[PDB]
Amino acid sequence: MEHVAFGSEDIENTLAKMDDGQLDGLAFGAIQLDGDGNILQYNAAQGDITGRDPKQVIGKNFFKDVAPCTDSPEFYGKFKEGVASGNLNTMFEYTFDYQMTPTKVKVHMKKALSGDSYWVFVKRV
Ligand SMILES: *C(=O)/C=C/c1ccc(O)cc1
Repeated sequence: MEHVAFGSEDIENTLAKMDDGQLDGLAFGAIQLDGDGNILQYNAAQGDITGRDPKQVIGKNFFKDVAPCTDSPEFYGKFKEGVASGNLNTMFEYTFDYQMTPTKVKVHMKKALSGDSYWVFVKRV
């Protein structure tokens, strides 16, 4: 697989070189969002955690359509503030519970190297 550790300091540089196939080799879930919250990339490990089919969620809005349980000041609110400010680096635990067994995860959101792109990284806890 692709050897990159969750929470690594330079993760956005390392992931800038990966196509969708290489992203599927990561040990943790990875979602790339645009500044409106639309899903641009969604890897295999994320689909294993959540049950979603990675090919079908691309193009959907994460906060409106896919993950309403994240539409809250504690998750979406942090994303919105990061987009508005142009910088974002925050890690926190959360529970995903929409149409699935409630699953506790650690989330790391970080601005990507590309201009209007943001990463959401997820692992089980
Ligand atoms: C709450 O509704 C969270 C649901 C969710 C989180 C992450 C995903 O990749 C998919 C659904």
